Amino acid sequence: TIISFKEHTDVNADSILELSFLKLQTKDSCLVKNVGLIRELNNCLLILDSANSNLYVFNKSGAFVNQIGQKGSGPGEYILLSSFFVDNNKNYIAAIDIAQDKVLYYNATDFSFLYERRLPFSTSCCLQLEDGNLLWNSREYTDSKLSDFYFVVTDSLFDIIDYKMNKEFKSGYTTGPSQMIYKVGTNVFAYTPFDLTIYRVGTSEIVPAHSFSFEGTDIPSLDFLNKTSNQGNSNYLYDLIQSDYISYYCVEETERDLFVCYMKNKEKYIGLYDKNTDRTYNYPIKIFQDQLKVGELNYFSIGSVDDYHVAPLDVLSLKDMAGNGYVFDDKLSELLTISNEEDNSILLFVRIKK
Amino acid sequence: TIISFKEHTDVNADSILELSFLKLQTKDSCLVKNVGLIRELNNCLLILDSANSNLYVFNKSGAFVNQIGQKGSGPGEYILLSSFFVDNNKNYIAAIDIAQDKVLYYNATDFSFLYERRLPFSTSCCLQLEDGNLLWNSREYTDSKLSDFYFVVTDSLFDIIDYKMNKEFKSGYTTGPSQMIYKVGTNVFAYTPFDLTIYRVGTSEIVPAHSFSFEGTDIPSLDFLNKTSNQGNSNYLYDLIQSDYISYYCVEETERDLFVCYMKNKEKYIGLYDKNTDRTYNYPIKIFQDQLKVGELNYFSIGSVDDYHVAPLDVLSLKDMAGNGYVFDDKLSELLTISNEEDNSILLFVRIKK
Repeated sequence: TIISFKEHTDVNADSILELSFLKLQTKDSCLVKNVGLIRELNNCLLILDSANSNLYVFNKSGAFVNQIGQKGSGPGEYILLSSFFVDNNKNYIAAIDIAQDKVLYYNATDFSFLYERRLPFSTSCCLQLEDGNLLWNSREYTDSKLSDFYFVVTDSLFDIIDYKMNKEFKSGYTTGPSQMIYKVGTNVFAYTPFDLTIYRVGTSEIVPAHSFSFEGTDIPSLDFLNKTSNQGNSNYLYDLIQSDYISYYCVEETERDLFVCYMKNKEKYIGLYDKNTDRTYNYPIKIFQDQLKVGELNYFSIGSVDDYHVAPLDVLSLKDMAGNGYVFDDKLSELLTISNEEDNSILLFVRIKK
Repeated sequence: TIISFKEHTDVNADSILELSFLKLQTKDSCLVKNVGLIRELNNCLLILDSANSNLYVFNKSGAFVNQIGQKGSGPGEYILLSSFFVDNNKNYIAAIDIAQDKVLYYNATDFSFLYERRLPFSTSCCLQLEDGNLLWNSREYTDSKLSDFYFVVTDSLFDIIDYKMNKEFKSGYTTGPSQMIYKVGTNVFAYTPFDLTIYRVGTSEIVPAHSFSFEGTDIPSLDFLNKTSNQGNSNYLYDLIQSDYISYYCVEETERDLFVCYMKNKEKYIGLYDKNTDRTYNYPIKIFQDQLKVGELNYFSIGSVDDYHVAPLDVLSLKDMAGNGYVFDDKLSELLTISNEEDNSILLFVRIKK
């Protein structure tokens, strides 16, 4: 049923969470601006830099293994990656290039290029359902039937099996995260920016799994959206941020916990839910990052690793904080002292401790 | 310029042609009903049985090597193959399944399945142009822009580069051969059922290479087609066969010669053109097959092998002819005597001798 988040909590985040840090290796062949998305594969970390659109492979220890494909307009090359996935059998890695309207398939074992196909429709993110069919999101708002739904399930070959979740508010402007589909074991879950509900989505099912409520705020109404968007024609995002409503919200789930980052009154918050105890804890990120002694926490990467939530930290930004006597975490400061000003992000691995 | 075919010729076909025969091996794993299309690849013969839709690999000696994929509705499986091609680099073999609206890619070396994509539009046959782009035929007659052309050139990914050859008469009913695109060296050629002209087709070119004229007959006029087809709605094929016009015509070209099978007044004819001497010879197939001492010659397979035209011969049909004292060719009769009544077709390899 409901996961109620109260505004404040007087419990320190340091006590209820267990931390870990990892330094990513910094070579000319593997420079990283942003850690947009992350996935485990054997004893490696698949990382997508959605700022520069490079797909990299790193090791558990932080060593660079290899790049998956490269940038360019040819076959097997890409311009702007929004997402990727590993098939259930671990044969291929399929990356989605939204700039060139294609899907590129690489080998899951050796990382070489296999083949490329065109995207069947306007979409940014996809995942393989346990039965083998593919769940894609629908980024359409035109005449098309697909424009009246949030997601769509297709077969291996991309022919549409069924359209999923009715989309009332239609617009060219999207507000939520780019990746709004994830896995927990074999089950695939999905969610939308104007419905505080996570649905477990199969080929012939839409069943809610979690619903949220936050004290003193909520998602925008349908009327508020249409008035501030001229029925979908204009960008409501500015007016949305001026209101008391929930501006943005992303969800990452593991076996033990569930983190909910969101925006309200122009400020970033994070709600932690401990599934074992059934307890919620809400923190403004300004408070959250100072309590864990990590300086800045601009965003959480989508994906998790051994049930740990990932958050890349900017080295230079933190080194200046350290230089100004910022009281850092023992293990973070140890890695920060051996890091050059130009080094890639130090990843924060964090979860609810049992 | 023109290749004029006179009705009759009083030169025997036995004198101007050189023959050869090959027996295909007959196992339960490689039963063949029809030899629809044939292509060379290393020292092997790729054969498509378009009657049963099985793609086979045979050896120069006639031994069965392996089947390319198999029949079925799954990934890598097919229902109804119309054509296939080998890429210029000899990496893959791409077969077109018109039943399931997909293209299946297999390995050119080991014959295992690589990947499958959907056909970009209604089409039956394709070939890679020397520059790398793909030439496809257009089997559309609806609203679509592609319905107003005979062929279309697309990139690697299937996006349309340019539409080729204006199609005046539009209909759901097609009269010519299924494969109307071929190679001679690196150049790709194409032709239509109502234009006695072979065009060399590139990405930015339509240049005629050969034009034909036959004594006492011609292709149907545009008016004859529209009257007998109710402006494309009805099947004109019956009325077409009742007329003196050319009912059907297929062309196979090599470096040394060019064979033209066609239909007229309900009877099959064959025009041989010797490029070296610049001489034509026309024969009704009833006369042609008796002159070469081969009994029945129902059809010529599309494709050639070391500049030899291929024609599969039915064993049982010929063995009964032999049983009735038919005066067969020495080498054909030698293979026919060691052939069982149930054995696959004996291929006739024939060309203009130098």
